[PDB]
Amino acid sequence: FKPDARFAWCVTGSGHLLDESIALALELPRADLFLSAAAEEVLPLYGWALPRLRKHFRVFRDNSASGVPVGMLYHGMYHTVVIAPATSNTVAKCAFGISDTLPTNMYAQAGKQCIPGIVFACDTEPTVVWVELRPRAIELDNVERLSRFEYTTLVRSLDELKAALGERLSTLDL
Amino acid sequence: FKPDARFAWCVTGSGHLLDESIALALELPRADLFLSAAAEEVLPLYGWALPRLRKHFRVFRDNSASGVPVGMLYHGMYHTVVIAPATSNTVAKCAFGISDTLPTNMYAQAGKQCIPGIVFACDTEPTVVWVELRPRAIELDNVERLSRFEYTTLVRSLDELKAALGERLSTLDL
Amino acid sequence: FKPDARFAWCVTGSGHLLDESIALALELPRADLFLSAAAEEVLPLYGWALPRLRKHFRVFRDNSASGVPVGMLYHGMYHTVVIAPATSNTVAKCAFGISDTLPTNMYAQAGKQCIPGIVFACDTEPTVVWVELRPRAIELDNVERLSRFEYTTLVRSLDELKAALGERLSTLDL
Amino acid sequence: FKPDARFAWCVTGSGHLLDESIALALELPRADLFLSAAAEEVLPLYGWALPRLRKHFRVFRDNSASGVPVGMLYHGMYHTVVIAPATSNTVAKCAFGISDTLPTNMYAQAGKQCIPGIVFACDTEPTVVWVELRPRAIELDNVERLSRFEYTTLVRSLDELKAALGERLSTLDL
Amino acid sequence: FKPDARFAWCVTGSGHLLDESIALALELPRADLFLSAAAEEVLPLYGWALPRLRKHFRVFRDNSASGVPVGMLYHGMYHTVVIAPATSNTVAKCAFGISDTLPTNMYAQAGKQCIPGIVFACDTEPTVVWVELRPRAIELDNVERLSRFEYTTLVRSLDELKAALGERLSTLDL
Amino acid sequence: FKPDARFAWCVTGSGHLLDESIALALELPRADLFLSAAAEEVLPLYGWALPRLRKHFRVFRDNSASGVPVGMLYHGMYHTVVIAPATSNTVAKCAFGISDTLPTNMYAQAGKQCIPGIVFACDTEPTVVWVELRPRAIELDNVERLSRFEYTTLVRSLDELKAALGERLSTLDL
Repeated sequence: FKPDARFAWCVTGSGHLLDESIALALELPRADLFLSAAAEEVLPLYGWALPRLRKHFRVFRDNSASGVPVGMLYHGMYHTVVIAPATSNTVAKCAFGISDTLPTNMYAQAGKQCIPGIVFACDTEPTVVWVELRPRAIELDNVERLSRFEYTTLVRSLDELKAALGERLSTLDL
Repeated sequence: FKPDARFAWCVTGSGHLLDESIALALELPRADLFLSAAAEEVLPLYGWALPRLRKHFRVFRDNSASGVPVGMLYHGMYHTVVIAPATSNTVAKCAFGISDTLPTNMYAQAGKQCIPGIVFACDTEPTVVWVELRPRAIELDNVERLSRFEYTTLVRSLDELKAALGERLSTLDL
Repeated sequence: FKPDARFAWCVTGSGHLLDESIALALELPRADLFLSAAAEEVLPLYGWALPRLRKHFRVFRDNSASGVPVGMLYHGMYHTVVIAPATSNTVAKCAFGISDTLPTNMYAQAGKQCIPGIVFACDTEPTVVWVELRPRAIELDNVERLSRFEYTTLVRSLDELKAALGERLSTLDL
Repeated sequence: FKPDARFAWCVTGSGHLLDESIALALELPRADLFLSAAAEEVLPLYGWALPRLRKHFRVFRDNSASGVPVGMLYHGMYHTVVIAPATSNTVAKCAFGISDTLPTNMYAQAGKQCIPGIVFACDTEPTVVWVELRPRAIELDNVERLSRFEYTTLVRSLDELKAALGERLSTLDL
Repeated sequence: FKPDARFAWCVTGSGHLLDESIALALELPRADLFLSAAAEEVLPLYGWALPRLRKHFRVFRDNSASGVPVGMLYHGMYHTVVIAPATSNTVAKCAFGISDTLPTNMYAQAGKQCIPGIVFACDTEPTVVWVELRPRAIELDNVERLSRFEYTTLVRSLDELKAALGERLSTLDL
Repeated sequence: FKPDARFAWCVTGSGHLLDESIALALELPRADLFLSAAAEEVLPLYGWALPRLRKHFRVFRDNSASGVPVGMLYHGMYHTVVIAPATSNTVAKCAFGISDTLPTNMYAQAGKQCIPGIVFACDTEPTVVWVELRPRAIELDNVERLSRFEYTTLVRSLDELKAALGERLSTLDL
């Protein structure tokens, strides 16, 4: 990749640990943000409206069915695709090779170019919202499927994400 | 759930037995309607334009990628999610844990909260339209997959739907 | 089918061998074009803007969630559904019975009516763009799945597409 | 069969979807009605007393232990035997080769002459009457047994019946 | 069931332990009698002509092919169906889901409503009449089949019948 | 248990998510703290010296080889034992039935009385400290062993702990 290659950090429509995910992206030396349409609606509700995101990142929005921003992968601008947080919906689509959103398109094209992907499946354990949410067998099956993809690291916690980003930086010597 | 909890009755883009499905929803003491985008285009063609639906129900439309109406599940307003009629497309998405429409989002969030779902797979037998439509192996495989989900009742006829709604009311003492 | 029945030639959001695919469609005596939303954005970038397409074909665009153009299958206007080129995304959706685009809707309704489908999976071998793209295991698994569908011919090259169209014409006596 | 061969439409003692079954028989170009003794008692209770039936059909009644009307099969007057609705009792008797009623006699003699039979097992899913009726394992086992008979099509819904009649007409070119 | 729900006590054409069976029915707080046609001929020969039965019970006779008395099950009048004595013929018909008599019709409709059935198979052991009667393999196979039915208790002696009735009363709190 | 029964919240010598664990314990209506000797040395280094702990909780310290505080379990004062955070060392000792610290003694005596235990194994995923820590096979084997104990819930994240505490409160009606 280019010397100034970046992280392609994709965000999906989950408020769960959304704030902490963006905080992690901020610690990265160079990352651009890639939003699904649902992320664009959800993020403002959790403190990350587009004007705020744009103060800290270049932001690419899902305003093309084709996923026009993905052409930048072909020129070596991104050495890594991250999805954090990754909704069950996005984990599902990734696991089955569906790419009709910007984050799922970024993930599939990265894999076809053997560019590493780190996926933070944020909905894989019982959680409180009080109301208890529990992942169904399909959520667990999809996480297992996607974790078997080549060039893919699936992580299930913030700590584990932080460690995978750290491993990545270490490999790239950044 | 709350004492005045309702049925969340989702409608997808099928005209098949659509009229009879809405007739069943009308017999229910309290139900709100949740439409996919395709349902919104199809329903008028079969006698159920939005103005007519709104005379009988509160109607929620799929005008958010995030599926904003689904937050109402968290407060115990819906004791049951119904999808009737359910297109093969929606049965597929449900079966694989994809939730990028309002009905498939309602179904997945219900399941994560252990709220029962009743799914009327209306395209599972040979039918006439004359032209004969026959479900393919994938339609049959997807129906079998979804019927194995926890908290899910898959029904293949109007009679069977009516019976599942009846079982539900009996459990809730309504 | 009707005596003047046509090919329903669907196009998806791939520039790969797009030009040669349209060239093949032009050689056909009678074919209409059916576009996904992503095809509509991609085609202009490769020399096939809508005004140009409309000089040679009737063109149906994906401007309904329901897929309104598909009703024409019921009246015997199309004796064959073709998808060429077919993105990995469309092959995936076809393979799992998802139909939320015009081409995937055309393919599923055709199959339910036992109308033959020919699918040109254009992303199944290593290719150069220089950058090398390689299909992942999921792309290969999805191609294998879809090739097992009834009434379906999956082809992996232009030559093979041309031969399948030729076999079809021979059967229809055109 | 003769050029003016008909459907032999048998009716058994079920009120379930009885009205809709007779409505389907009315749409047929040429059909005669064959009643069990229990059908003769049940039909009036659901709007189809003999005087009404006789306005629309030739009606044969079960007033012989031998089943005298069945001799008409031998002369090619009936190209198809239909049982709709078919009680669990009749499905049972058919499945085990018992023929001591007019409809079960018509079905067995048809099969021995390789004349196709279409059987509408109307009691195979949970239904409401409110009271819920659920088919027992024996009802389900008997439906599975009878569906394996040569020259037999077992259908489990009105839609499916309509489609089987349609397939039949198409074969006969009617 | 209703507070004043009764036993539906069915009688078949067996003189074997017939007297003792009626004696048991008399001990029950509330039971109605349901006769097969053969019971109606046999009972007088063993001391229980209709006038005598009618002094002690409401008596329903098999004077409809449809089995008109069975509609009373739908309104919760009977909390239990009993067949005592049950001929091998009735055990056979029950075991195979045939219902062309009033007792076999009562038993099948009860089961479809999940109303418990108690069946006294009175011909399952060697007995004297002197002449020795021995049940054949088919009688034993049919008893084994019927005993596996849901909601069914098969008993092979008076003592065992008395105990099953006692268990039933205990459950109902009568 | 007594009406005013409490949580027995045990703390071990881990600074990892220690702060957040104590924050969770603070949200509980009634909980006492039980410290290992290593917790007593570690806690001050992460902001929770004994004087601070004692402002918010009754605190029991590991100042007996016998584990004298554990006698309070016998009188129904604690309805639940929690270990959070639980070091790999404590998970190991628990998994093998060793109880030579106050938290491992509390956990074993609880289990012998069928009092539920919730164990937060805080060292089960790759984490950063930068230095990466990765659990060895023995840590993973021990977590699997302990999760199979009767009356035990093993959780691997804060979210999951919060949910298990919530499930517990719901059961106890607190």
